[PDB]
Amino acid sequence: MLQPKRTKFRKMHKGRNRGLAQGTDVSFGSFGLKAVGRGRLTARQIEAARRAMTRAVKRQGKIWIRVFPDKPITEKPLAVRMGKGKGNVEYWVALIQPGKVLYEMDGVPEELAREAFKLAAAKLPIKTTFVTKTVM
Amino acid sequence: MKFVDEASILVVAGDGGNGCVSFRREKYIPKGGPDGGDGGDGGDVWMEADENLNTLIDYRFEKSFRAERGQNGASRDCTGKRGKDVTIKVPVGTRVIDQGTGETMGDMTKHGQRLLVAKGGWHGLGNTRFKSSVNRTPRQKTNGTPGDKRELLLELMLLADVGMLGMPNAGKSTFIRAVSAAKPKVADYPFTTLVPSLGVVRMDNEKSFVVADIPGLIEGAAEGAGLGIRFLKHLERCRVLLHLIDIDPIDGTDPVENARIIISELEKYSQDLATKPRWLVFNKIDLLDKVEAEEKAKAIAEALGWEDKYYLISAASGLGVKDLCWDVMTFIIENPVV
Amino acid sequence: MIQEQTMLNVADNSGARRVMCIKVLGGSHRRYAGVGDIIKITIKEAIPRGKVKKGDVLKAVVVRTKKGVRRPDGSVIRFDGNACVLLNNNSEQPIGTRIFGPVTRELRSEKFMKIISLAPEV
RNA sequence: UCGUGAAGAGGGAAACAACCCAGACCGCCAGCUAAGGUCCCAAAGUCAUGGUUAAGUGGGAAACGAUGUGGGAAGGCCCAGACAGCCAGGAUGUUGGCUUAGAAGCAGCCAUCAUUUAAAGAAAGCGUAAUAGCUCACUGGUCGAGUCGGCCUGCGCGGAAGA
RNA sequence: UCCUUGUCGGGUAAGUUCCGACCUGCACGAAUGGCGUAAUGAUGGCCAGGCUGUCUCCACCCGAGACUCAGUGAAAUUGAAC
RNA sequence: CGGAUAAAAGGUACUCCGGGGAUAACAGGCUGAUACCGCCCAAGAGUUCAUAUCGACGGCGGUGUUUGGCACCUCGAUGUCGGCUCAUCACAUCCUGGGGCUGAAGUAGGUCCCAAGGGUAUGGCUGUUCGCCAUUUAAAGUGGUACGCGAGCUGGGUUUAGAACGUCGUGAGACAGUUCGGUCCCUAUCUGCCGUGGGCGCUGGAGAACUGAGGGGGGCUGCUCCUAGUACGAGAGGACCGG
Ligand SMILES: Nc1nc2c(ncn2[C@@H]2O[C@H](COP(=O)(O)OP(=O)(O)O)[C@@H](O)[C@H]2O)c(=O)[nH]1
Ligand SMILES: [Mg+2]
Repeated sequence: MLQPKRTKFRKMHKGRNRGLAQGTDVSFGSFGLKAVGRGRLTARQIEAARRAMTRAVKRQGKIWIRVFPDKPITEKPLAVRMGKGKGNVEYWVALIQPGKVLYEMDGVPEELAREAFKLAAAKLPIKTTFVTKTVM
Repeated sequence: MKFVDEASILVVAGDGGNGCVSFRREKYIPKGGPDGGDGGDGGDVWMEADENLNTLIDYRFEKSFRAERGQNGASRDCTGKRGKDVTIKVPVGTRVIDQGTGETMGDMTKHGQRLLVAKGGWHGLGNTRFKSSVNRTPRQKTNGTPGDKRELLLELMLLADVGMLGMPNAGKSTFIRAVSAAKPKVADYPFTTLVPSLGVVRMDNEKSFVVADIPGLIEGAAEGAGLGIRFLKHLERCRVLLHLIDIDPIDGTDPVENARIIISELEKYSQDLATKPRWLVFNKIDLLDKVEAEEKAKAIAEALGWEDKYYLISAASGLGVKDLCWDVMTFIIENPVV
Repeated sequence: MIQEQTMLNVADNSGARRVMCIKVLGGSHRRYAGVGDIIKITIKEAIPRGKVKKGDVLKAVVVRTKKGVRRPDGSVIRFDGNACVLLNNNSEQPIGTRIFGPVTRELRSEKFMKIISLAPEV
């Protein structure tokens, strides 16, 4: 699974998912997958989506990753009232805003790209879309 | 009921019902005894024979059998019910083999025998069973024992009291077109019958025997010649062995060496079939004259080193089929299984 | 009129002398047993040299009833001491070679005429 | 931080103080209006125009699936005859070589051969072991005017079982 | 201290209670007394024999209430009630 | 650390008083962290063949009956666990009923769909819920009913006050621990339900017979025989339907 080895702080505020996109256009390959819905991606979902599409694309080409967890969350143990400090360490997640690219692809024809991204789109808990790199 | 297949299955026994931890809390008092009970014993697997089933067709369909997992412990000192024992219907005469220096578990010879294959896990303990004065608050529970897992190689092998092996297209299926009630497909081409369609002969009351069908094969250690060891496996509980040799084949070579090599390959199967008493009988005698096929019949006997009666049998014509049955039936009765 | 946990006598030379039926059969909520019935029994007293042993559980058939039977002509056949005959559990063939005491004719309709063949009295 | 109730009545939200309009000096048997409605219960449009809905959707719900349907930008073929039908063709050197007992389009490998008349492949499916037969893509004749499936979107259907 | 109520035997067809025992058991414990103890006990628990409406399954009957009439004549509670 | 004495530690289940749902526990409505149920994505295992049958890494939903937390309270009182009597409702159906698929030859089977009309056990153990065992049938169904029912019963568990055991403290005592015994009141006003009556109405009054707007009650089936040892089936075995 995916997680940074060293973190500046053991826990971070919950935060908000408000705002617009930054990586609207792909700048590394020819094809990419862009998120249309709003939600969160965990380490398992990123690992599952990458594994699912990997079996569909041959080593020929190139694969890019545009999503990192970057956000810690904790969970409260059982039989504990409100208080007693913050929650314990269970797993982390990532913040996703609709409009930025999630995965980037290059090196194999579009038909394989459609099949590969379709397989990985279902395991993502959000609706995505396919885009093609344009000039500039 | 026209094909025979064999496969392997994975049986898993349910682990025991896990223990529970709880503390009763009445509507007024907030402190109560360490409520909770034991788990449920895991469901076992029983290996039961069946008359109606004669193949392992459903076992290719279902390669995994799941026993009922024992119910977990609950409040009010509740113990989960023991998992129901899954019973598997199997044709009689099956042999089961495991891995990791595995061996047979038990031979099935008669219907009604139920064999214990998988032992389910046994239930754990709740906090109540850990009642004591110094502890006075048992938070400990015992996990249920894991179930027993194994992989079974289901080998189906017929209850052929009378087993017969003969030359290709020598009339083995035609021999069943005799008083035997079975109706195997009969045609002139070699290896006409591939599915073993065993039959039964009832000469009189209180006396009957079953006869199985195994097609002939060419000399091959491997699976060559289309047929091979996969059909020889149905043997090895045939109290009598019958050998069929053609006389004057219409297009094949006359038996002077091919009738000898078939004996030799029986030695190398696994153990020469424990050197069971083999009876040699002939066929294709109505094609030629009755008296002409007499001198040449015995000539083959000393050619192959055979010193028995060398019975002359006409399977299609129906002459002498009864004479062979009388001789074999007396031999069967005088030698009971012991 | 034999019910669950009823103490009866034994009417055959199987080896049991005092018996206690434990389960009456016939259907769900089977209340009482008549004259020709299949009833399950537990042996409480038997000769140590007999064919059976104490504590064995098996089936049995009542032959005599204290309440009696009902003849279709307003008649009853009462008895003094309810008795049974020993039968195997898997098979319905009786165990005892001889039958002691009379057996009513109503057992023919229940299809255990073999008992009627024995017991020469009635 | 703002408003409401607390300390505000009234109207709407079926009933409800915190949701909306709106702060009751008193009286009248007058009119106008805010939120909300104009089929009746209950007061007002069974108003007018252009559409969607067939589900009672309206009138509770997700991932997904589908010849439900309306709209839009395109593409292939198309009275030198469109797709699907009906009447026929389906053959050839040719039982294609090994694994092959038996496979020869239909168990295992394709270099995927091409030439004969052309409209048809050493070929996707039954029935066996092939055999022999049913078929298909394709073409010929007749019918004669739209057909083919990808994209975006509105409203729908299943997913949706409790005393 | 636990696992397979610990599991074998009696008791039962079936016994989380009872009885001497296997062990992987030793804390208590020897006048805050230890072991055995005949008899004794409206003392705790278990079993057996006779016995029965305790029960399957209740039915009938005998009396006192319950019911009507005549006489005397309370009660707790009650914001108001169509 | 805006600093009650210069000078002070605990328990009270032997407690009492005045207040509080200003503050816990069980239940009720938020909830799904964990776990149960359904569906989708489908690499792989599957004799050819993905969804005939599983299915790894994930996602979306539903009661939610375990393990939990949150504001709302009946503390001028909301009585439990279990058993007896009494039942009711939903179908996520235990049997009976109608089917689909089957790797369903027949019987016997397995999965799924519709269907709640009826039925759905007797005993030892323990207070038991549950469960084990013994023995039947068609099964001995799952949940709501504040995990139904004490102004119906039971007081066996839980059980204030007595006594004994193990652990901590010098001690009083606390103790989600074990053993013995240990008070369960109410004459029904109203809603409700079971039966029976008085007054009036139905348009002159009265005696009868009823039609039926509607409502309630019962709707369970085992075995054997004939078909037939027929069809099927190598044999073993053994039909559907009807009577
Ligand atoms: N005339 C004659 N023909 C026979 C006899 N036995 C067998 N056959 C023929 O042999 C043919 C093939 O026999 P088959 O069943 O193939 O024997 P298999 O080779 O062992 O499988 C059949 O079609 C029969 O007609 C016989 O006794 N006489
Ligand atoms: Mg043959």
